[PDB]
Amino acid sequence: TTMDVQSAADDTGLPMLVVRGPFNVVWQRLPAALEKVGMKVTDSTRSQGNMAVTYKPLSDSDWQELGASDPGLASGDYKLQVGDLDNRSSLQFIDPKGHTLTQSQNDALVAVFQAAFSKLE
Repeated sequence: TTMDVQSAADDTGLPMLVVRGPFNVVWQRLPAALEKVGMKVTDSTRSQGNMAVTYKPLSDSDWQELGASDPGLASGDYKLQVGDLDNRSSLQFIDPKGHTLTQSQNDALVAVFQAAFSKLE
């Protein structure tokens, strides 16, 4: 019932996260959680499950205060796709070229989002 995060892959084998919580619950939590990890939501459109984010890594000190290590993402603009899995939601980052993250980048986002959703709660 806590907002657990797990690393997974999509139906095509590409990296994604799976969050415990229904789609609108997670949608409503996302901006606040994103803020904790250095991701600014510049726009979102729920009917598309899409968010536009601009990311600037935290400082080491700030990663420490969050409780997770730098996930090895480049600074810049990303699309975040959010999907409905009933009691869970999926999250998939896409860069502007339409490329997913590497699986290891995604894996490293587990701790980051676990920390962020914990920081909220």
